[PDB]
Amino acid sequence: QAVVTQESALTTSPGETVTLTCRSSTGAVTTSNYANWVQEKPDHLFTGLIGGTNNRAPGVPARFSGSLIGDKAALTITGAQTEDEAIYFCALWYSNHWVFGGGTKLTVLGQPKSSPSVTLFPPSSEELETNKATLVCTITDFYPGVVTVDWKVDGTPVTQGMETTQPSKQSNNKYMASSYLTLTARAWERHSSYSCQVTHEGHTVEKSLS
Amino acid sequence: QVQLKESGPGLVAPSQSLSITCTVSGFLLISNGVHWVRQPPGKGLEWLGVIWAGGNTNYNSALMSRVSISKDNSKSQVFLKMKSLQTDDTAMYYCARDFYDYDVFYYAMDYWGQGTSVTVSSAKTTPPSVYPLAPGSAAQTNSMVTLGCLVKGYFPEPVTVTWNSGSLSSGVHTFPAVLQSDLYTLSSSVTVPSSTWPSETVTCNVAHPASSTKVDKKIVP
Repeated sequence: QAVVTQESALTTSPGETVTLTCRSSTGAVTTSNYANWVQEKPDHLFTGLIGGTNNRAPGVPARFSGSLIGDKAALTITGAQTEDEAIYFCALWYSNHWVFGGGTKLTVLGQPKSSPSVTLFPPSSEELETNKATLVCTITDFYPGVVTVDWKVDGTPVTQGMETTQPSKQSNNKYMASSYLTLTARAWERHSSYSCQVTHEGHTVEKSLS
Repeated sequence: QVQLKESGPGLVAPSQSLSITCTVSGFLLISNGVHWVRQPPGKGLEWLGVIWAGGNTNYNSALMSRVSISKDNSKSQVFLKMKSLQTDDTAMYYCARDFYDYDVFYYAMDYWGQGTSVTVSSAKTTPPSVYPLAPGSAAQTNSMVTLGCLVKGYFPEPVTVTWNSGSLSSGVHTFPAVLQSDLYTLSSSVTVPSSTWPSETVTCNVAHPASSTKVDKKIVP
């Protein structure tokens, strides 16, 4: 009890108005709960936006406002921008403790798309001594942050042995990821062509070796 | 200026204890309270507690028994002690400043620290094996050649990868780490003018703090 809930995902496009809500399991949200709205930006960058229900912190853009909409606290973004794309957390004060909500994932469409750069690396001779062989497929400078990589050994799609990382944000706001195909030294020597195929927003980028 | 920096142990074993420090700067603890918040992997934020300027503390009731917060005014340090760990205590731990001196009274967490990652596991520290990533396809793609280092089988994170002792800052990419059966594996790549390599040597320097290990691998064709 004293469970704070928020929508889990919302999507908007630039210039539109979006309202995020925050509910207390315990009853109506009041002024005394001092609703705080915190913004999470890629790679744990937390920024306080609104405090005490409707007080915008000094450095925050005027497009952010907070209010009590009926029985709940609300965060309204009037004329949403691509950089508003973040996770928004709500927190409510209950006289002796704070309770955070689950957070709302806000997606702003109209972001600028970028196609991945792919590099395929062969297993090293040093690694083969160990009787294992790892092929490394690096993927950088893509946007949005979701790819699909498929691997093929001798034209045949591989089903097992691959591991793909979860995309990470680069300094430049584009994403990166890595895919690994682990074989035994034996398998490595039994086949000839190796291909890393990365699928980003409908397009495919494949790289191969021998 | 207002800053908060957390420092903690990195790896801790289930059923043991956790101690983390929040070092503050730009404000005094005799005047401002500090909160402790955690974020479990792929989870939202969870409040742990607060220590007010006057020394009173309040705890999330769920944790109440296992947590304890304290401070050192003169030292600008706040501490969080957490006991009876389970692996679900794995999280990013943050300190944030408490503020209420507004036009109308309200409590707010105004400035957040950057966090410290704590891994709660009974897994063993294991130094990495470093392998060079060379093109294979030695055909001139353009003016640049991209090389790398594969950092395999280490625990716990993190590892530090540098190229020629930091000299090469030139389009260096350190990819996120994959975890397979409690051993992490990561790669790092560097892009250099093709006229250069192999004429001029390229070395990757890997440091594994948890095992106090340093390895250097020269990347040759």
